[PDB]
Amino acid sequence: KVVIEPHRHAGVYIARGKEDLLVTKNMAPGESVYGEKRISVKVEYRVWNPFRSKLAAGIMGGLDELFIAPGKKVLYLGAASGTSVSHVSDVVGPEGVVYAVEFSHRPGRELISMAKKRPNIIPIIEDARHPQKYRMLIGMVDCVFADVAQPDQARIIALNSHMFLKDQGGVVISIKANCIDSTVDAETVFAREVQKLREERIKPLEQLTLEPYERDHCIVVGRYMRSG
Amino acid sequence: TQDSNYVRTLRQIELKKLEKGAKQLMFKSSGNHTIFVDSREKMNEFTPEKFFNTTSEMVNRSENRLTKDQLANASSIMPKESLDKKKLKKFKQVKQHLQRETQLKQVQQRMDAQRELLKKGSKKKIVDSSGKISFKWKKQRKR
Amino acid sequence: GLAEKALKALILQCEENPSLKNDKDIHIIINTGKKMGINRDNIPRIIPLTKYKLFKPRDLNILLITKDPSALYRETLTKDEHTSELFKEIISVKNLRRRFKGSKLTQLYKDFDLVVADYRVHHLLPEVLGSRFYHGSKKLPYMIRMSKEVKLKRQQMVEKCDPIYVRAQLRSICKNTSYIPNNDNCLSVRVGYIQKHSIPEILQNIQDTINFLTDKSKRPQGGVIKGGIISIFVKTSNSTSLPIYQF
Amino acid sequence: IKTKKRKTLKNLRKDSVKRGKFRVQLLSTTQDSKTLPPKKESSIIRSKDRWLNRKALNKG
Amino acid sequence: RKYLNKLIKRNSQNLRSWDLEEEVRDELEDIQQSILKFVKDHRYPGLTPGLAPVGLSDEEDSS
RNA sequence: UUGAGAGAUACAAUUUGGGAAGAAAUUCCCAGAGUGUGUUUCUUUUGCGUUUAACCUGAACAGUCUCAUCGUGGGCAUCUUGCGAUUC
Repeated sequence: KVVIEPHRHAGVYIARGKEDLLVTKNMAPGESVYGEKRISVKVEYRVWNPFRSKLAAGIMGGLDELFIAPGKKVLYLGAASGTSVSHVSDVVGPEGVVYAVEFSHRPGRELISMAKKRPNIIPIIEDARHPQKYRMLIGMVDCVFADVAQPDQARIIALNSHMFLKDQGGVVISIKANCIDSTVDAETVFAREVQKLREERIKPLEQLTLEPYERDHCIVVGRYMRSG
Repeated sequence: TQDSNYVRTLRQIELKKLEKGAKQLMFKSSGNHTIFVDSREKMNEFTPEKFFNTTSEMVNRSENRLTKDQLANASSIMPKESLDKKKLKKFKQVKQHLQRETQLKQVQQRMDAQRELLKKGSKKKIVDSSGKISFKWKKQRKR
Repeated sequence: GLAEKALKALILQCEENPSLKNDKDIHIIINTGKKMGINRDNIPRIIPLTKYKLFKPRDLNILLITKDPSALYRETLTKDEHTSELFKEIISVKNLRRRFKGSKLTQLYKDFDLVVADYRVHHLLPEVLGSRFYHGSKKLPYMIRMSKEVKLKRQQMVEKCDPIYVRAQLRSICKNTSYIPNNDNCLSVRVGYIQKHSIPEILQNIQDTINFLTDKSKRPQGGVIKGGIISIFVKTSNSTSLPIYQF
Repeated sequence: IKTKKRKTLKNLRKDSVKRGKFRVQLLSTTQDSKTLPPKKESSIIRSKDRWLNRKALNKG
Repeated sequence: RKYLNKLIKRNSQNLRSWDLEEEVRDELEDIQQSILKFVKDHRYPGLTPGLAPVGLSDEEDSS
């Protein structure tokens, strides 16, 4: 009744049924996080909403080289409520793991409850701005996702670039223009940001605006290249 | 007051069904899609096909870009006339629901102002010169 | 050419026959196969001629019938230079029902040539007019939107007029002709005068009429033919049928 | 003629070709970015100097 | 070669027919935008056939 | 009817790159790109004329008493035929 279609990236499936949908192979079946539904074909499959998940806005926004895969290790700076990060745990499946970090304590309790259920997420509940307090427990991540509304994204991501990035690695930042500056134009603020990362050794590749989901958010996909 | 209650109840009903619709739905994206490179000759020589190594329609699709090597509907019953009909049916249902919601909230607001027009204070009737009828209360704090 | 020979036969028999001189028009009657849908009211819908005109507003005597007060109607239509010489007489409905009774109505029919009334009073018009005008279908009054302005729901209607627009509307309805929609298969339509133009004008007339009535578009007026047109007979009111175009 | 070759100076100088839906601009040179402080803001400096030499004071 | 591209093209046909639409997707564009954002009368219907669709030539011309 | 620039274009011709038929020369699917005039949208400049403009604010509806609401009756069907809205 519903058929699947695999995506460019692993773990990502487009479900062609009564309506097309973005779905991921579940880790554990019959258990909800934020009241989403399900679909099976037996294999159990979990939706994302491109509204409530920014990376979901990326995948159906279309990004060529996302540096996620099953058997790897990803960093997630900004996992409030744990939704997209539990979903990223889903897409890296059993073998890979994610290190999520967070600072505000209400999504702190929410994410640590999802950590009680799901194993592949390992949570760090600190302010991101001093990475010594988690270089005691994290070692040599592969890829990095950064959705933090603070304006010094370049400083904090360059800090985690010098500390944990795998060489020739993959990094994805999200940018909210109406949070960093809130007066001027989107591509302008974006060019300034990627100038910052270029001076901070991160070689970008592409960026993309999330128009019919978000209000002037974009995402920048780049690499860490010959750098320490 | 009971009338305002009933209309409010049906308005929330339609709102929640619209939200469950928007949650179960799926749209398509169209944003600024930039790509960096290092040479201006290689830039002028860039071709999306010769970068993604996919087909015509796979290039032109953005929500799904699988390479040809990764490519390496029959159960779906009449996709020419039926499944597009059902997609359009779901989206038209959601549009209908939104329009219904707007109508309901309009009637609820008019009824709510009329219900507040009955309590207390000193009222004053103005005609907004576009042709609107409305009120304005005197500067008078109630006890 | 068989059509043209038959038309020659009709006009020469019209010359010889004593009764046939005393009626002076030509009607094309069509028999199709199927019965038509819309019920027969008495709103004569118009049909255009493309190459050949028929009649002139500066040639016929005209009656206009108004809304009630008719004051600005009469004075403006009388005084403003595009309709000063056009209408023989303007009159309102209430004034008409007061003024003419019985034999006076018949005298009206004997005297005036073509009648047009406002659209907003056509629906009531034949009741004061009776059925002496409504014998058959010749002198059926038309309907004309006077002010070029449309009444929306829940808004007071604006009164105005323009001699410009009404003169164009009369020149259209007097240049080209009109038919009546029925339910039964057979129908009739007046086409042309025996002296005002000639046989090629009549054949071109018939071609444009059957083309406009066969065309699928313009549906409120021109999509009147359902099924196939079997045959066309040319006849006067008192002549006989001449058959053309039988298949 | 030479007007269109002025525009082709713009053509050889420009850095953005659109390919329908997509768009490609390239990375500015390291020595430029490192050994120049970046360019000024036309709109802001124009605004401030317009506010200085407005017509409301009869300068000149 | 042509065969490899043929297997590819078969796959492309499958994907294309699953996904694509023409004017239906345009109607969907209408619905999606609005979701993510002639002489008649009101009371007299006999007028709209009974009228005369007047001609601008029959207006501007003076016979 | 002072300049500059950016974008959407319509048509006219021009032209890159993948698939597909091609003995071949050539042709068809697609994603395009530039040029000519025309249709503009917006940013900006230049001169000339001008010093207010617009909205609010206090004791700002009301003895020809005002206003809300429910009801009763009448015209307007030659039409404001009246929406849980306000026909008069």
